[PDB]
Amino acid sequence: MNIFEMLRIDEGLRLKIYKDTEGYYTIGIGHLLTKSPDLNAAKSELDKAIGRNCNGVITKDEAEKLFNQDVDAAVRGILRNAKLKPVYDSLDAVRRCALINMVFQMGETGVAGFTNSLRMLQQKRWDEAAVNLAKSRWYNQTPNRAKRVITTFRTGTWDAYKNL
Repeated sequence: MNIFEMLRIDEGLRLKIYKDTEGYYTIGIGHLLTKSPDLNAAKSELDKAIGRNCNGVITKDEAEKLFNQDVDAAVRGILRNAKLKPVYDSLDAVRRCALINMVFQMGETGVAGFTNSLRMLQQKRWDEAAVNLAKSRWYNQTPNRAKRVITTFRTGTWDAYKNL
């Protein structure tokens, strides 16, 4: 298992514009298009992103391309972030994937907001951090996905995904 397969499980793949759990316009593998309510604003962002007139629909290849960009940008974002970088550097390979997953879902800023949890992960206090991460809107809104990520931080294995 790797970051790509993990995220593909959590986000799914959709070739037509859709609304995410929060009601936002998304496409492909969790690629947010706009927080704007206008389907038209979404279609425009889409065309801008792909470089063609898509009319709200993309191919598998296009979805995967966006996905590669998004994962890359998530990693680079962590590395450039003063709060995130040190945590990432301290983690083992599997746990690093769990942090990337959070950043992909909620943006750098949002994850950087989890001050206490980040501190616990850095200290390698697995059980304590899992308990603290669960006390969040994130967990209450998307509990199955959050649990999977949390188990990953807790155990340092891919068990939560070997099911799926």
